[PDB]
Amino acid sequence: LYPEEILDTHWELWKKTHRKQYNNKVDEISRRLIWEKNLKYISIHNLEASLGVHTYELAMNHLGDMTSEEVVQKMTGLKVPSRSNDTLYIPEWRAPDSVDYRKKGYVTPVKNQGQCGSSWAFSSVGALEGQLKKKTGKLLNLSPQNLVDCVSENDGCGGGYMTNAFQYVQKNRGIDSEDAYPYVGQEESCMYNPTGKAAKCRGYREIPEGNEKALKRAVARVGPVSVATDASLTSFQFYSKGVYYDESCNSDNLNHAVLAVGYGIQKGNKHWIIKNSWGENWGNKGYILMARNKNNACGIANLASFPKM
Amino acid sequence: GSHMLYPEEILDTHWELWKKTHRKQYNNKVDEISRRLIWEKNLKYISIHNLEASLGVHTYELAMNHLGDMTSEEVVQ
Ligand SMILES: [Cl-]
Ligand code: NA
Repeated sequence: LYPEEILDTHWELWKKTHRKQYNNKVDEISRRLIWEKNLKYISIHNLEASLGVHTYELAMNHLGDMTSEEVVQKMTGLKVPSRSNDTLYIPEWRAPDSVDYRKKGYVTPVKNQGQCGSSWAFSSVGALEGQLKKKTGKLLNLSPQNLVDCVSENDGCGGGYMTNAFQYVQKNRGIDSEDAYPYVGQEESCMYNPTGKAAKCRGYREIPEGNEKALKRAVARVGPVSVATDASLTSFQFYSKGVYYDESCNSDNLNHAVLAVGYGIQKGNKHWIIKNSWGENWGNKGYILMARNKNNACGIANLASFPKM
Repeated sequence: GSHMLYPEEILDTHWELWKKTHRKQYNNKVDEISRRLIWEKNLKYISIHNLEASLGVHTYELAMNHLGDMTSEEVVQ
């Protein structure tokens, strides 16, 4: 396995566009070969898609020189946790056929968590941003760094979960804006006082586990909902467009937190509209459509919650 | 049968300034006076809401904005 010289100019361009640097020629070569293997995978997968094997396309992106395991290790951050009546979401049973809170002005720009296991914080923040819009009419970027640094029941860039974050915000009576408390991609000391109160209220509700119909109802009724997924597959790492569905996605291997901002159907494939935090160069300008009502694909309804306070 | 509540003289300048910033025009004096009273009621609402927030009742504050001279009902009247 040597690199393919025909790609030399494309490798140089790829490095420049994604601000990639390497410590030494040996690392650069190893990273180039990972990239060429990912490219070949993307090519074959898209051929299979052109033949109806898959409902979605892949594309190269800024993660191209990484393995799938490396992506999970460095840029996810969901740690799985306790389910009681006082945090249980109880719907009030006709939801619309499709919802897209992006178009209603409830969804801020796509963010980039970088190499910090903080997707739990970005997921929490997105849900909080939706509820703030619902209650005030104003859309503002809120602060994931506030959560990474200050949710002591979570582990900062080493991971966490969303309900701990919501509980922190409830105890703290709010969260800072991103402007007041900006993201740095590494854990620092909390800007503020140790967390007071013993929690008067939980501050969040949870979707019954695995229930996609309850999740749809909650998205329609409440707003964007924090969710978890298995993001360990290469097919996820290079998702580009279409409706994502991969039978190797393991609903018992949740490892990444994202945000359901809607649901619908595209070309006859039902989906969830999912906001990621890998920047806009991933997926479809930062989004992935994930299969809906295909037996809880990727565990999308296994760890779903939203803030309520 | 002759009144209700009245515009507060102390906000006259703020009202003039609010109209300019949000590019507000009114068909006539009655229209303007009516909208000023909605705006004053909304200010009171915001103040009391924010008082509540300072007491931990809410996790968010409100602010006067360009929709300030409209009722709640007029979100999509
Ligand atoms: Cl806004
Ligand atoms: Na910080």
